[PDB]
Amino acid sequence: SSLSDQLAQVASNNATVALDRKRRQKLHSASLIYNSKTAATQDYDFIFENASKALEELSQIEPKFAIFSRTLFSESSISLDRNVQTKEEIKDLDNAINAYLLLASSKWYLAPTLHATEWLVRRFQIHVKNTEMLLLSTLNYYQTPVFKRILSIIKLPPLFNCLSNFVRSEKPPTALTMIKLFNDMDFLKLYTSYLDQCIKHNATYTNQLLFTTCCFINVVAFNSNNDEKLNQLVPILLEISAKLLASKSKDCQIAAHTILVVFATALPLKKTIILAAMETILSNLDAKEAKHSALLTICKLFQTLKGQGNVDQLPSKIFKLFDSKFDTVSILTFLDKEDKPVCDKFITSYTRSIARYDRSKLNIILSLLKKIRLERYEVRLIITDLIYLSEILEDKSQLVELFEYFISINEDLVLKCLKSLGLTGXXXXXX
Amino acid sequence: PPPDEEEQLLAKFVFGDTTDLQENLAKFNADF
Repeated sequence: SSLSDQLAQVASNNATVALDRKRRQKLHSASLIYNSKTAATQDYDFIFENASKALEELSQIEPKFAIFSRTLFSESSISLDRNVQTKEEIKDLDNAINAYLLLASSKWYLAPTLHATEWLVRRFQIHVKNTEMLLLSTLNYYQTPVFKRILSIIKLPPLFNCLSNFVRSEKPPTALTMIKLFNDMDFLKLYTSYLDQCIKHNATYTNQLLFTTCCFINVVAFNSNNDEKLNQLVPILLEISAKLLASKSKDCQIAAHTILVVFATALPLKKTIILAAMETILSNLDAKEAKHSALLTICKLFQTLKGQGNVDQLPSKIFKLFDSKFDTVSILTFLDKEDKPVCDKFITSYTRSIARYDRSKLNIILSLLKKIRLERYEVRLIITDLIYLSEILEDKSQLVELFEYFISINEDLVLKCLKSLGLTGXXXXXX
Repeated sequence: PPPDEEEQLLAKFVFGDTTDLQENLAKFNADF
């Protein structure tokens, strides 16, 4: 290339190295709290007093910050500059600060974290060196005045080029420009690798985990036209929601329901993917409030797909797992809800699985059908299975009462399936 | 005669050592 291109490449690698006094009075002058004139006139010794006094308050709010006073916020860690140390030692300074900004990001409205990170800004140069994990930890506070300060320092990375017009701007970065960030296919691959790093430490907080999905919904929304764009999108989003269901936290699991239901309505996924998703929703479903959201997924997921095998019986490992976490009485209290969601295409796959696997409780299989007005083809596709079951099962009087429900409604439908298979007089002779 | 502990605590302070500090960095990854 040219000369000035290569010779500005040296400038990025020495962005923190204080060489002249004027180079120091530009680097040291920028910070989170103090303005540009009063920041340049104070020692690290002054800043360390305010930090270590503030960091002991954060240790009282939660004891997790107690460890960083041993390593980063210790008194011996004033003499160490980044630039003097080797390449292996810097990655440990990154992996401490990357572990720090996870715990810091939750208590970010509070005043002591603003005085705490500033020494880790101004001594450890995180506003130049690692500004991805600085910004990805604090990406949900875009309306707040603290993130407006964070923009007023950072030389933005090449991936955050959407916010580059909001650096040192008056008004905060607006809500749509946050979506233009997440619309990129590469910036999501950070925010996966930030989140799967954030779940492993089990410190994911409620306001953060909303703002993830409230962007991850919109990325599906802005790409609802381009079917190619969605096709390359779900190795990014569904691999989160797979790992987001593995969480112990009940709050993380409900976020996986929001992304799954939104993507399933936007793109008809395969039958095998939906049955895959329905297991992982079932498998780690423990708390109360995660169960209600989880049922409206499978309610909605089964209606998204449509094709051959739309109303197939559930597989064996799926069904008893669904009976394990969802009760057959609790599914009836669900249908009696006056919300009354469209439970239409799932239950006709649920009822057929009862008819083949369990068969002990067909009192329920009547009471399921009174509560939901079904579709036309579904009732035929049910009644074919029961007439197969009528021949095979050792004949039972409660099965006769099921057909009495269909002698009540759609009599010809009972006839036309019998005129397709078997005889008209032989079924009434069978009972 | 070997050095004791409370004099070696004075050693890492006065000599400007970070070796006590640098080992505490590489010791921890996900202590949580």
